[PDB]
Amino acid sequence: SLDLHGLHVDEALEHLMRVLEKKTEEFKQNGGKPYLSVITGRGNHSQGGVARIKPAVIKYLISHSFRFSEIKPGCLKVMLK
Amino acid sequence: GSLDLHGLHVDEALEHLMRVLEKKTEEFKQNGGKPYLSVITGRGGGVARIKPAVIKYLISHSFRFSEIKPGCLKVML
Amino acid sequence: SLDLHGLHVDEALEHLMRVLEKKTEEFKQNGGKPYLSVITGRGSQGGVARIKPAVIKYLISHSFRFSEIKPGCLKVMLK
Amino acid sequence: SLDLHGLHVDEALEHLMRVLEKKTEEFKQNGGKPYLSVITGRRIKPAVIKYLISHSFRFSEIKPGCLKVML
Repeated sequence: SLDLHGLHVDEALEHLMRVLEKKTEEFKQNGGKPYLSVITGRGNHSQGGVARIKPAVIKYLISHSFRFSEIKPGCLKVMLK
Repeated sequence: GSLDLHGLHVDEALEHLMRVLEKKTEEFKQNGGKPYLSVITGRGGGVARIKPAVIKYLISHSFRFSEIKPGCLKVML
Repeated sequence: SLDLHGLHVDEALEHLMRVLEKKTEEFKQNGGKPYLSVITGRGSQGGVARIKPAVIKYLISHSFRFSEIKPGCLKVMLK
Repeated sequence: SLDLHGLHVDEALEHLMRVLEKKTEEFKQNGGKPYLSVITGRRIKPAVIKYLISHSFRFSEIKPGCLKVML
């Protein structure tokens, strides 16, 4: 799993983008997983208008047309492009 | 009174939805009032559609809601 | 709304490649549209029209999801 | 419509299962729209049809590549 919990939002998101791109290239040129599991934590709200990691990640995934589902609370399975 | 997301890009729509849910929740718990946020997703695009995006967001974050009339969601705070 | 009709195949695919690359990075980072609309053109018969098949072959070789919604017009899903 | 076109069979099938689960749950809980249209597209059609039949989903074809699935 890519563990993003507890990070500043902009650094969590940078890692997410970087890693989704790496994993997608690995998926296409090699074998392996068609998904990436991501640990976000369970926090649901922004705080002072600033996304907690879960909303930041999920907003990003929805906005960028990613299919995803929950493996267990705080952990998502994200389908690669 | 009503958050109107109809016509926004999905990213901005979810950004407003998040911020307003936080704000309306903080308010409802400190001083009460209406127990819900009315969200207008549309008035009638595939992955560009606001309503499915907003639904996915709500369910992913354990928000309860009802869709009373089409394109209008009542989100429990 | 990339319009490739009537172009030489090499030029059409050059535009396709450049525009896809640009729009996808734009999408990867920014708040724009989720897909690109590509007009391949018309092509009563005289012979062979190469643009649409070339474009389709390019899209498939790079594992793009697409469909032909409006006639002569492919809706290509970005990233 | 739920758009499965262009997806690998395994991924298409999983997405269909998860989406139908949520749509059937929604109909069971709330009534309303009693179907989901599914675009199988253009390998994936037979697997979709096999799954629908195996799970007792009534369905009919709107047009080639597009199914009306009863919830």
